[PDB]
Parts: sequence; C-alpha cells; structure tokens
Amino acid sequence: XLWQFNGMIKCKIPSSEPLLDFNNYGCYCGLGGSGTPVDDLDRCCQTHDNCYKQAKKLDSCKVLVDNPYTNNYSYSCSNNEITCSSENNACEAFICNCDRNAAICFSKVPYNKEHKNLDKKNC
Ligand SMILES: [Ca+2]
Repeated sequence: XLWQFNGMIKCKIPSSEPLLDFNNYGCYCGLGGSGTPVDDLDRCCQTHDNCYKQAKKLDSCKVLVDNPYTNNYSYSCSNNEITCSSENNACEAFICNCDRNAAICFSKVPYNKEHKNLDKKNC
C-alpha cells in the first residue's frame, strides 16, 4: 504496504491523501472490483487490479511465491515524476510499473465525487 503505492499517488497528486480519496471509489478502486468501470478513474483502477492479477501469474514472482499485495520495490519521486529504481528484480519492477501507471492514470482523469462509496449493486 500500500505504502509505496500511497506515496506514488501523492507524488503525482500532492494535495491528496490516497487511502482516503482513491479508496472506495467506483466499482474498482479499493477492495475487489467487478462490472463496468463507472468513469475513467474507475478504469484506472480496473487496469491496476488487472496488472496485479497478471503479476501473480509471472514466473519471477511465482517463486519469490510473491504477493503483489506485499511486493517490496524502490522508486524515487522528484518534481512529481516517478522513476522505478533499476535495482528492482523483474517481479518488483513489474509491480512498480503497475503502481506507476495507476499513479499517472489517476492524475490525468476527472474525479467524480458521486462515485465515492458506491453501491456495488451498481456493479
Ligand atoms: Ca480494486
């Protein structure tokens, strides 16, 4: 953790507290996620979820019996641009890329506050 991810979003969105703002949004942002993404931000989340699902099927992780949920990488934040550290092994670089793409996706999409705390039956 979360923790690294939380730190990435803030790097692109310095004004936010991502565990509060990007949590429980739409159908996908937050625990699980199903149905059709309700907006571009939901789709950001749908993708990220997908990128974690894929990471688990990766050999490089499947050792290192890795958990996307616990995957431990390094990244730096400078001037609101994120760089995933070369020192990452393949598995941790895959996860860092997942987190990186989401960070960025989040900063380019509209925020629809009618989609926070949605009834998943709309999903
Ligand atoms: Ca999700």
